[PDB]
Amino acid sequence: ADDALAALGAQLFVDPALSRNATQSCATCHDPARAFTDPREGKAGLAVSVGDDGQSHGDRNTPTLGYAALVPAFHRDANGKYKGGQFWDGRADDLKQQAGQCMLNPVEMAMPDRAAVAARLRDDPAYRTGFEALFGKGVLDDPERAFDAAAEALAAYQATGEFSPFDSKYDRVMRGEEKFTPLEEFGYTVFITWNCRLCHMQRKQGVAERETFTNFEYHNIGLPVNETAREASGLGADHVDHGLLARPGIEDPAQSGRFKVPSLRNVAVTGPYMHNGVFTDLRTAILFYNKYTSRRPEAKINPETGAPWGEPEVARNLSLAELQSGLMLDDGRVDALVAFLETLTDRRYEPLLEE
Amino acid sequence: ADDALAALGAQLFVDPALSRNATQSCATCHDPARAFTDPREGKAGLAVSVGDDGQSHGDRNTPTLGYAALVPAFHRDANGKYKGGQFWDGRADDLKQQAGQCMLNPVEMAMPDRAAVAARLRDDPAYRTGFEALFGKGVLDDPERAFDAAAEALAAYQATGEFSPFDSKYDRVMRGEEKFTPLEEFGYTVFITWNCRLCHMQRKQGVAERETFTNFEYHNIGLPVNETAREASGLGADHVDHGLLARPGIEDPAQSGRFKVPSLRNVAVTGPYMHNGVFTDLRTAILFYNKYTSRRPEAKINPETGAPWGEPEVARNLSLAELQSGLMLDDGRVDALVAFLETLTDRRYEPLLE
Amino acid sequence: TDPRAKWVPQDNDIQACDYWRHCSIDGNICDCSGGSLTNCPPGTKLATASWVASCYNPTDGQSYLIAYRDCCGYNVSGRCPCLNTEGELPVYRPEFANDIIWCFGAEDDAMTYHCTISPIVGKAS
Amino acid sequence: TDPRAKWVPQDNDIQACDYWRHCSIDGNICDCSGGSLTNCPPGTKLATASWVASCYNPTDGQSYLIAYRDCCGYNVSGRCPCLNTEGELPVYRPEFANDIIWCFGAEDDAMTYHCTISPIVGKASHHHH
Amino acid sequence: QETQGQAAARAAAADLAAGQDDEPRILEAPAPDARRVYVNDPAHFAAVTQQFVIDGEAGRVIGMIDGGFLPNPVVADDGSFIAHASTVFSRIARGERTDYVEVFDPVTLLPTADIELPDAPRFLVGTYPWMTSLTPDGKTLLFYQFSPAPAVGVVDLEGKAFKRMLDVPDCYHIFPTAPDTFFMHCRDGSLAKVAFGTEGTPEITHTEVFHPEDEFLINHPAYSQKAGRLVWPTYTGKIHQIDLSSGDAKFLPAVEALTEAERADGWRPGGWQQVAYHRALDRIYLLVDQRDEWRHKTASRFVVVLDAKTGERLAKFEMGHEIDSINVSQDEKPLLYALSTGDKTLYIHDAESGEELRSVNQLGHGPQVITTADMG
Amino acid sequence: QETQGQAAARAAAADLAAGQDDEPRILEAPAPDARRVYVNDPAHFAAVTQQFVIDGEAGRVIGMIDGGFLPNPVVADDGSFIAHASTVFSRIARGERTDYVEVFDPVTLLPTADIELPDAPRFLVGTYPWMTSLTPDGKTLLFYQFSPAPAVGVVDLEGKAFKRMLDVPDCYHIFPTAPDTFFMHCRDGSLAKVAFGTEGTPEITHTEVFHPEDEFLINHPAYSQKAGRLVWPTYTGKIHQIDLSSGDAKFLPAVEALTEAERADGWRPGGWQQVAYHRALDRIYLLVDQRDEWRHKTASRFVVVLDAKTGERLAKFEMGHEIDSINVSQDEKPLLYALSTGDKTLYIHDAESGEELRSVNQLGHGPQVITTADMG
Ligand code: HEC
Ligand code: HEC
Ligand code: HEC
Ligand code: HEC
Ligand SMILES: [Ca+2]
Ligand SMILES: [Ca+2]
Repeated sequence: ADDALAALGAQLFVDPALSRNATQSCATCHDPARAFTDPREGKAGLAVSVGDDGQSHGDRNTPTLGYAALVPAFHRDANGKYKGGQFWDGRADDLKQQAGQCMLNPVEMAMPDRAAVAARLRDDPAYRTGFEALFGKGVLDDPERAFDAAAEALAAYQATGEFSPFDSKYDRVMRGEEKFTPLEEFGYTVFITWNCRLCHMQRKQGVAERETFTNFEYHNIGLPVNETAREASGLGADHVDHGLLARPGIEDPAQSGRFKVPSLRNVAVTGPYMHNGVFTDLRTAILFYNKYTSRRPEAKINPETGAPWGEPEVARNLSLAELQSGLMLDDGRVDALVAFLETLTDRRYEPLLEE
Repeated sequence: ADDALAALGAQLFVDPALSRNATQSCATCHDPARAFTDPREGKAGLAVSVGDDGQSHGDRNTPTLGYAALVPAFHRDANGKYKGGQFWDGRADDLKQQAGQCMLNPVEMAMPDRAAVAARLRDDPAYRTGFEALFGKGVLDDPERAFDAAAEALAAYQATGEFSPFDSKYDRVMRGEEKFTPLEEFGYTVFITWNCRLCHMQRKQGVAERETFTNFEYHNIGLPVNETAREASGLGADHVDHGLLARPGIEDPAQSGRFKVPSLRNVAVTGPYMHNGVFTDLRTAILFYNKYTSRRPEAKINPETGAPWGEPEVARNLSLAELQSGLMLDDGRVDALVAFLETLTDRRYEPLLE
Repeated sequence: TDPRAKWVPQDNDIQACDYWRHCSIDGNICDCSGGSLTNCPPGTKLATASWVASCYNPTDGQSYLIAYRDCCGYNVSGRCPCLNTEGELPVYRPEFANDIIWCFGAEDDAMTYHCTISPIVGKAS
Repeated sequence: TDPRAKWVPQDNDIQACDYWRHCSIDGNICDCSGGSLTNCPPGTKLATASWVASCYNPTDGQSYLIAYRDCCGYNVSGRCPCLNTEGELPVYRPEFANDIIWCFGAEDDAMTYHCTISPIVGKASHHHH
Repeated sequence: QETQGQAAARAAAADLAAGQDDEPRILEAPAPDARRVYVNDPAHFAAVTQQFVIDGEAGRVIGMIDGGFLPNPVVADDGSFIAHASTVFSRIARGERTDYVEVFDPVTLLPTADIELPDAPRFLVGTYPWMTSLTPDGKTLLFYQFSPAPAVGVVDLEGKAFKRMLDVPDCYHIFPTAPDTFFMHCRDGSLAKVAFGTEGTPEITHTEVFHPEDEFLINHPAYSQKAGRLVWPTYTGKIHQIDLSSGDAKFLPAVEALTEAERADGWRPGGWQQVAYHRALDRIYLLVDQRDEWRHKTASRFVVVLDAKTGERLAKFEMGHEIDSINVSQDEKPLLYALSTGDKTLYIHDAESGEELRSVNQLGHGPQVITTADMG
Repeated sequence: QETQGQAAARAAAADLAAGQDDEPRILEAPAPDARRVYVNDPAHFAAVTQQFVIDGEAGRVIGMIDGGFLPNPVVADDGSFIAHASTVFSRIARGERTDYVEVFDPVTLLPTADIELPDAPRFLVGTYPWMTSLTPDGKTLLFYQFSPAPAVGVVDLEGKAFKRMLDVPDCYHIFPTAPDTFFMHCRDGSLAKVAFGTEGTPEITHTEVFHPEDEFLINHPAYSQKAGRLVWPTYTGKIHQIDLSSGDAKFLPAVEALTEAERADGWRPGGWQQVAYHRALDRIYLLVDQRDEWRHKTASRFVVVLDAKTGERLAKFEMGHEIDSINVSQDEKPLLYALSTGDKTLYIHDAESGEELRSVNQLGHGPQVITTADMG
């Protein structure tokens, strides 16, 4: 049943029949050749993805599905910090909820309702055999049961070893199979001693069994609007992406502007960066953190535009305690971090490092 | 010659013949019955003394001759502080210079010149015998030699054990002859540990052979003008007593308003107090030091007049480092200092303490 | 207590300078002044900066990266003083350097040194 | 060094707590931080206030009043620490009390305790001691 | 048996092995209880000093407090706050002086008040616990000023303000009895009752002279504010007890702590905080050894214990170290605390048997004052 | 033969016997000479610190200077003043930070300057002599900054004022060579030459990288400003010599301070100030002992002496105490100074023979830094 369920997820994953006009599958925006991200050029470059209708742009960068199965279900922990979930704003509890939401989102896959999904599943002979073996006869005639089963299969497929293979250079080095280059070694060391480790390690202390370089928390790091993506998404110039506060049932204004800390695995190959695809380069995303620590004028400047980073989209709730470390990354340590984070690339994506 | 010289000083000391109109001797203002001070009432009380002419008032309180012979000659020492001399302003180098000046001062003994003094000495048969034996024949015909010899005799007389007998209760206690009363003893302890000892002990440290409760220095403790004495002296309401700066040959303005630290010996019997007799009472004089230390409003008040002490006559060169000790004498300790200071009375003046 | 002999880790007393996690500690163990192995005492402020060392754990034969973080804004505790230097590098490699007061990032900009905690932040290599 | 045994004055080493003039010293001997038996070290401020004791001089069998004056405006020297209490009284007799920081009258209102000098200020004659 | 340091190691090893996460953070002190004890370290007059907060039951340091020059510690009886009056300078031990009062939270140890005392009014002395005192409610702290004259500073902890200086006569220490009243001890051998309405002179009434000029009352009497009991030893072991619970001074029968033959054989109190008093047991503890008459500030090796009502020696303890200051917790079956300035160590004993239970070393440079809360 | 405490009790009793008078007063320290030595007590990180000014010839403390939190001492070579960069807080160790420089008169020890450093810019590190440094003419003090980036602050001692921070590359320590120029050691193994005006991106030049990433250069090189000689040991006692006399870096031949057999038998440099250099004798002194490779901050019992031209060993002294720091007087017939942190004691040795001459004890809590003036 575990193999089988996952095998169904695989079929569903690449089936454009789960989109309204049958033009796109999960694999369209979550392309396996590119660490499950979108390689397609839209009105805003690679920043945001184009929907089933061929025009509608999202306001958020499409993230990797690699390692998403490692994220705990959404919850508030004993100290009042939200952890886990799926999407940049945590609006899905887990992989299963999230599958259903993506299928129904009108700016993306855009199925009208659970029943429309059910009809599409019902249309295909291999789905009848496949769903009924796992869920019981006539599952596909119950719009609720069918849809739910579909999401479950998609979820089970993203939990396969294939989405989280733990075969990066970093993984091999921790097994003792290879050594780091001195640059990479220095990079790793900088990463564990500087602020990065306060948000991009699973645990506060201890060793993680399956490290994915995120504590699964919610932070506002004070990013600007990505202007071309915001224009393209057509949400409007007055629109504010509130991050986690957008999740239904979150009312706390202290969450506004906060986004799920992304796993840094495969980061070297999944540009552009942040929740709005605002920076094209990995180096820029690192340099960004210098805005909070450095005294040099160059630190105010986005090296991509040659102009100030820009006002944060949300000016409150900034993670200042973490971000204002009092210590600036010189060019040396930036290069080092780049060498380290590159080591986090899955074996199968190492060829991609070159371009 | 030492006995003889002093014996001549003795006659001279009580001879009114050394005043212009033959009305007063040294003893007149320096009366042996009162620790060699002036007991006479003038226009300003006991504050200032009346001269030969019966009207002229000095601007300064006549001080005791008791223990004056212990004061070193006037000098600037290695650190720039003037020490020694005679008069409240140090204008006389020593006892000898001082005798001459008092004899010539027109608001006092008022002799016209050394020659007038010589004539008066020459007139008296006992002075011819007495001076010629000590200074040679015809000394009295040389106005200079005569005057200088008289001054010397006077000085030698004031160096006799009688002017400095060291027989106070304090002296007896230090020889182990008697004990202090617990009040007196508390007094002495307060005196040696509070600021008093920074100016009213001979030495900075160590033990004095013949302590006279003064370091012979010059300080401005910031006293006010004594209003009635200043009116009486006729120097004028604009006049400023500059203290040491008045001594000829002193040019340094830091000395302005500074006066010779007086010996405390016999202080209980030699009121009123300070260079201008401003305070009638020994307790007041002590309480005055509280103006620099105490935060209580009563400290700003002269218990004699019931009014603020008054602005200093000279507002510069105050001995603030010493006087602002940060510690206030309570009524207990003032009582104790009185008891102590009274033990500094010579044996022969103890009857006067009552 | 031959101070010059090779340092010998134990995993049995945290308040002793030979406790394994303290292999590059400089200063004082926080457990001795009201903190704990991995927390600051009351009133002090926890820095965000560290120096690391790889310290051998004699219990499991494994080596762990220890990020020493300072508790700041108080005068030095005076209790359980310790100084070890396994893998300690000169100041020009500040990552591994332990004469530096690592109080950066502490609340209220506290920068005075009180004591040092010894949390594990990774497995070494 | 039986700390409870009757104190035994010597007149041969001023840097030791059994030197005769230190019979009621509290704190540190100034001679150990660049002062001298009766002067303050450089940079410190000499107070005008004191506590006295009567200290027996084993050399001449005489008793002398010692006025302890503090040198202030510096942190405690840390060298030659001493505490003796010959005739030392409780605070309510501050003339004879030595827990008090006697820095009154020091230049610049210095009140911190560096060290104590031990000058003689008279020959004793006493009633409690 | 097993030191807190070994148990910690096991706690930590188990945490690692079982993979428990835990956020590094600022701890909070365990709630103040009867067996919490504070030790201050005057540091032989060093410019900066340390107070140590200790769990007396486990023998563990549970926090510390920093302080300036010769600070005055107070501990609120009910446990609700601690405080000190302290002194700093602009250039370590030199420059501009600021005297101030801090009020601290007793579990976070964060200051909740910083109250500047104008004109640097603090009495700078080897630490006497009762030269700065809390009043019954804890709404006022009062402190001693010596220069230019004995005086008492009124500080309002609740309104977080200094209020005024009170004129007093030649008197010493402060033992508050009421929100507006305290006794001090005067030169003339009396006690003064000082009662102040804010707005001008306080009512001053002296008691009767209760000791001769040549009987010497020590710098470190013990006082129980909840009991109104003052316990004042003399240099000889004699004990004046004054009961203040009525509002005015009633004098209890004086009582010898040392027998006639013990005194003759050179026994005397000696140390620093030489005396302790237990409220519920109405029982007195005193540091004693064989010493010369003018070694009254030196460590003692024995504690004696006696009934406050009668004077009957209940036990003699051999302490085993050079002890300078003692105090007791005010719970049932209390601890006897014995602090050695020389050892820098607080020794903790059973106040019944006097057997040493455990000890906390490394408490600064010259620790001298032990304070405890009286919480029931 | 006889102690200075005895010669004072001898002199004192003679004044008291002769009625020799003297005014109690504030001493002047003797004139600064070659044999004067300064010992700093970082105090193991205490919030306030001490410096001891010492006469090496007599082994007498002649004066003291109070410091804040890890102050950096300097001593002007010509003897005209000393100074420090220092740090204080408004509430002991908590509150607002003020960093400042003080200049002191070397005889009165009064401060003649007190220059604030804006934005509390000092590097707080265990004390390294060349983290704060005087230009040769004594007109500028340079201090190192680490947070947020390596930087070097410029302080005008003549006009008594903070000038500017310089941006430098990722480098460390300051060795001034001219009124307007100094060298640093960079992470990358080069030295950086920094030349600076009143404004301008300073001209920054790098030498050859002169050691690999795994040769380790100690926190305490010896630098002689008047010879232009920087003497730099590695963990193994290999020594780099750099000659900055010409104003550019020339490299001398590296010398081994320990033989290959001594290295095989476990000999390494170790301690704090491990190296000293005498200029007139052109001579190197290294603290060395048998020790594990990671015990390089522990004390050492041996000093080895070597000709700087050749590397030839001249002597191997056995110090007879645990030694953390060494230095030398710069006159003919120099003193080898040797500081025990453990003992809080300065041992004063003949540098030629190694014989211990005298010691100065009680130098604080954790003395570590010896400074001498080169007046020759
Ligand atoms: C919380 C205080 C963080 C700190 C400290 C660091 N990072 Fe981070 N990172 C954080 C968040 C919440 C996010 C998403 C922000 C958003 O709103 O989009 C990120 C993102 C990154 C990325 C790009 C990831 C991606 O798009 O896939 C990188 C490369 C990254 N962060 C690196 C990084 C480095 C190198 C840090 C130390 C200098 C660092 N982060 C600190 C949260 C936090
Ligand atoms: C009143 C008219 C006096 C006569 C007659 C004599 N003296 Fe006098 N004397 C008088 C005063 C007001 C003063 C102080 C004057 C001043 O300006 O300071 C003095 C002072 C002295 C002193 C100095 C004592 C000291 O300063 O401590 C001496 C030694 C002295 N007088 C002696 C002296 C002699 C020898 C006299 C007869 C020749 C004589 N006095 C007469 C007031 C009067
Ligand atoms: C120098 C700073 C002094 C200190 C400290 C004390 N005294 Fe003084 N005293 C001083 C001077 C210069 C004078 C005369 C000043 C003047 O202008 O006249 C005095 C005077 C007295 C007197 C009066 C004696 C007399 O008139 O014959 C008394 C009784 C006296 N001083 C007492 C005294 C006490 C008790 C002190 C400690 C509180 C004290 N003095 C301190 C100089 C200084
Ligand atoms: C293009 C439009 C698509 C399509 C066809 C799919 N996704 Fe996927 N996805 C897309 C975007 C723009 C985002 C970010 C959305 C936001 O934050 O608002 C996502 C996100 C996910 C995630 C969450 C990953 C994370 O938060 O760390 C998952 C697990 C995911 N998407 C999976 C998924 C599945 C199962 C799909 C087919 C049903 C699918 N995506 C299609 C863009 C697009
Ligand atoms: Ca991306
Ligand atoms: Ca008079």
